Amino acid sequence: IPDAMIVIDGHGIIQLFSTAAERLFGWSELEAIGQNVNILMPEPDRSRHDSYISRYRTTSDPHIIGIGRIVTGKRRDGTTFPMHLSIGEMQSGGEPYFTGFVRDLT
Amino acid sequence: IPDAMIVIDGHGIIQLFSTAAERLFGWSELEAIGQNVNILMPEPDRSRHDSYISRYRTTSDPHIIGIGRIVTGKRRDGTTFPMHLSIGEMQSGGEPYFTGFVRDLT
Amino acid sequence: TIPDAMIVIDGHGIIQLFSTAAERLFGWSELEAIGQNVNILMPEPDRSRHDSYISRYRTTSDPHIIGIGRIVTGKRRDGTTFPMHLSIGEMQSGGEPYFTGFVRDLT
Amino acid sequence: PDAMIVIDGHGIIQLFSTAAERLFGWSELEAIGQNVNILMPEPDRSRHDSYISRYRTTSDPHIIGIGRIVTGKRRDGTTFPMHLSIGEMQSGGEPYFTGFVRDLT
Ligand code: HEM
Ligand code: HEM
Ligand code: HEM
Ligand code: HEM
Ligand SMILES: [Cl-]
Ligand SMILES: [Cl-]
Ligand code: NA
Repeated sequence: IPDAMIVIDGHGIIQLFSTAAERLFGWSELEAIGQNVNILMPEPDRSRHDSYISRYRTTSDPHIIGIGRIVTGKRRDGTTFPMHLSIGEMQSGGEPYFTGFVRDLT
Repeated sequence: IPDAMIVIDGHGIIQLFSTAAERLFGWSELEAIGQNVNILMPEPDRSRHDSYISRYRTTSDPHIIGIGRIVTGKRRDGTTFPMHLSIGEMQSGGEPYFTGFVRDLT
Repeated sequence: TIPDAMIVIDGHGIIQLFSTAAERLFGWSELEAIGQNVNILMPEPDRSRHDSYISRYRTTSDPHIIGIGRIVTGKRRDGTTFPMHLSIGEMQSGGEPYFTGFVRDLT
Repeated sequence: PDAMIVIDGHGIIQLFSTAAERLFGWSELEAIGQNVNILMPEPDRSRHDSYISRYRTTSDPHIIGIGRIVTGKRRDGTTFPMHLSIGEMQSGGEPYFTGFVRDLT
């Protein structure tokens, strides 16, 4: 049943990668944790994603947080697929984390 | 940064339940989803938790969101344990969800 | 009456207890506040001097705020400040002094 | 984390810490507004009001600043040994008493 869930820290590093995220993206949770979230997308988003997070931390002007967007994901096997993305922010131990929920559109 | 994560909707219904949550509380994600998150807690919190959610949706005045709190959790086998909670708020598909990080303090 | 935001420190300003209402007011959970100096809860230069306030009190026994209370400026985890009324008590446990603080948010 | 209770100076519970709830079995909301004498067996239970009143008149302490091992009572009625430390503080010209409870079990 459930959609894929990914948590990142304030610098884009994967901290949690749900069971449905493993099935969808192909990475095991252990492989995904400690990698930049930018591994889960094609170019050009892959190269720009660090700047997207940094721009948000500086300005607190959201573009997908609380808004959602249809984007293209990339699996461990290199294939791409359309997906809808919802993102949230929270604080834990005084530091920011971002929660993403991924609906596989295919 | 704890590995146990739970996501609820705006009525306290479990939407996602991470593998570490499963081990800690003793409920599988498949069983957990669709149940109120209050199954994971002892009284008196159990019977009041819906009112805490509704109160927050009314006031927007967090008691735990962005602050954190040590509370008592209850496992499926009825045993209780100290845990720290970090809760965040997010929106997906136009509705609120709450993201909870659970740190077992046993 | 008395406030529900209560803080207990030892004789060196280290937080020992941090009540639920104090967590909400200051934005720190007890897990992180306990073991830190109470001076984390105040702006400068009070923060840098608060240890001296306590230690000089323990040597002189001349109270300023104890038993009287005072409106002071507090500071939250997120760095925002706010006026607050502070009531302080002193007690002994196991031959060591502790101080009990009750905080009223005046925002 | 240790059990703390604050009374007014008729013995009514004002604050009841999380460790206090775990120890005595009363929720904070239940405890607040009850006389602290609920937390002890007889004969102390029936006499505790007089002890506070006697302190307020005489200012002669017996446990304040001194401490004592006494017997406490849980909500479920069971008794247990505990060490108590008590302090006084004022606000509004009215005393409040702060109690720290060590469960000796
Ligand atoms: C895997 C496919 C993903 C793609 C293609 C993607 C793409 C993008 C894009 C295009 C933006 C900038 C939006 C704009 O400027 O219009 C952005 C921002 C951001 N993304 Fe992602 N992202 C993906 C996954 C994630 C995940 C899983 C998370 C968190 C777990 C995340 C966190 C963020 C954050 C925190 C921002 C800054 C906040 C904002 O601008 O609203 N991203 N992303
Ligand atoms: C399982 C053990 C849990 C316990 C004992 C518990 C207890 C509480 C308490 C006591 C409050 C109110 C604070 C107060 O009135 O002083 C509260 C509020 C709330 N809880 Fe929980 N909770 C638990 C788990 C969760 C989880 C896992 C989530 C979300 C995934 C959650 C979501 C919320 C929300 C949204 C509020 C209101 C927001 C706020 O006041 O900051 N709870 N909870
Ligand atoms: C967080 C905001 C606080 C501020 C801005 C603050 C400020 C001060 C100041 C300015 C003094 C010296 C008073 C003077 O000499 O005129 C003082 C003394 C003192 N404070 Fe604090 N304080 C704070 C919190 C606390 C808390 C929560 C406690 C105890 C739980 C505490 C315990 C003491 C003690 C024991 C003294 C010396 C006793 C006395 O002067 O009567 N303080 N504080
Ligand atoms: C729950 C178990 C408790 C027991 C068995 C107990 C027992 C006693 C006894 C025997 C005395 C008289 C001392 C004497 O005459 O030698 C006394 C006095 C007193 N108690 Fe308690 N007490 C308990 C809890 C508390 C708590 C939790 C507080 C405050 C938060 C408190 C506040 C006082 C005060 C203010 C006095 C008078 C002050 C003094 O004589 O030092 N008591 N108590
Ligand atoms: Cl003592
Ligand atoms: Cl002792
Ligand atoms: Na009550």
